[PDB]
Amino acid sequence: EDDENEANEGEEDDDKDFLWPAPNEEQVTCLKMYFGHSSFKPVQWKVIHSVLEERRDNVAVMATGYGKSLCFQYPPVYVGKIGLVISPLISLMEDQVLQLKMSNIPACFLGSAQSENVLTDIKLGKYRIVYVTPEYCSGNMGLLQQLEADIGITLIAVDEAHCISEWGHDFRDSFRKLGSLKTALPMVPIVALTATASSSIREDIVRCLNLRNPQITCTGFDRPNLYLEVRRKTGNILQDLQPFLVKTSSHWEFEGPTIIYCPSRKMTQQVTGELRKLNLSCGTYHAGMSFSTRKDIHHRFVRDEIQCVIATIAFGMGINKADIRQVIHYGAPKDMESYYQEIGRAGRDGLQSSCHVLWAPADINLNRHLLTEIRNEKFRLYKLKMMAKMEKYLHSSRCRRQIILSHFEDKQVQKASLGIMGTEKCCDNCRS
Ligand SMILES: C[C@H]1CC2(CCN(C(=O)c3ncccc3O)CC2)c2c1n(CC(=O)Nc1ccc(C(F)(F)F)cc1Cl)c1nc(N3CCOCC3)nn1c2=O
Ligand SMILES: [Zn+2]
Repeated sequence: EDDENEANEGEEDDDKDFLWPAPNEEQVTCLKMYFGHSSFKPVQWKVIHSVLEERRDNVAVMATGYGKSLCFQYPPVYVGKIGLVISPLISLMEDQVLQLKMSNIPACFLGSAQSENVLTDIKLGKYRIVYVTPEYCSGNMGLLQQLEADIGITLIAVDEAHCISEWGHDFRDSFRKLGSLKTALPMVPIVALTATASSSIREDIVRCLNLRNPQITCTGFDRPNLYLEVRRKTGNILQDLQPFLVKTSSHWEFEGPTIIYCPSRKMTQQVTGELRKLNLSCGTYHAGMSFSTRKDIHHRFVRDEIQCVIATIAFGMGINKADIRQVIHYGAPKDMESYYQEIGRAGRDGLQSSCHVLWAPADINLNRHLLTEIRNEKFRLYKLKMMAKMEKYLHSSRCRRQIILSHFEDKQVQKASLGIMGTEKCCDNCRS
């Protein structure tokens, strides 16, 4: 019988079309053969590609185990070398080793009692994936150095990585000496995994594991407190933003802390100018500004001395602010990936927030003419596909939450979202 009906008339859209660079044919064959999947989710590819091609440290926040294991199991299987998984979760490690064996991936649990059986075979390069406790790993840095020299370690995964922080709710003394991994193995990337989206605990993990410029990702969350809306521009900045404003004592303000993302530096200045006329507490943020001025706006926003930052998408990576009540995209966003990163900064305190896109078909990020100028065929086609996916989202009458979760998240996240989805607080299209 037919197992899916994903194909639609008027589209040749695979999940691979929205990955940069594209997975090659052997990478797809490997994924199918050893993991029984046809495609990578964007976050899975971000982690896998950063490990394989850049040897980059990662902190991967993953709310659940749905789609998690692929990020650290796939790279060593693809290159045919060795990946180490450090975890205190014995039963889960046993379950994953058996699943790998049943997929014809040579994997084992290494510990003191298991060493007589597996250690010689690990040293000779017969295992793709080795699971160890932090206690065992801490007394065997010599072994890891030999495996790096003789085989080459694709990555070290540290699961329950929040256990390294004495400031968290689940501290393990066993994790303390994992700080030595980067000293013993400076060229081996670490993928630190945790379920906690706490910026405080992320900083502790990066410090304690000595991670260098780690790629930070955060997935598996439904974010029921984010309301999504897409609305047409009206041809006038004050006309467009007036609906978001309330008059208080001869000055106007937003409901709460607000970020307005604009495509151009020019537009950030234009929008700031119109809000300044209303004596609204706001500041401009773009790369054309000085280091001190940018640093000042950051601190002032964090201290609630300004209510609104009008910014390019240069603003956001350095802000851990939990009470962002409103994100406005003033102009179509660059693509769905950037849009996802930007709306994800809203309502991290878990209270009701709104994310509005104000767009016109004439917006710079819907202009195909700028993309036709791209002479690299592969990059041109990717940029056109990303613009088309963004345009399809903006134009849609379907649930905005369903579109975003379908693209970025494991299907399990959609099952958790069925409560918020279709209600008055989900999105503009669910309210109608
Ligand atoms: C988007 C990612 C990336 C980011 C962290 C990385 N980042 C940086 O700037 C950054 N980079 C480097 C260093 C430090 C940094 O801050 C951008 C923001 C982040 C994400 N998420 C996930 C998410 O929101 N998914 C999500 C789910 C549903 C919906 C929808 F459709 F229903 F509306 C939309 C989206 Cl986008 C996330 N989720 C929670 N929460 C989960 C629930 O508890 C509260 C925190 N926080 N959070 C995040 O911070
Ligand atoms: Zn909806």
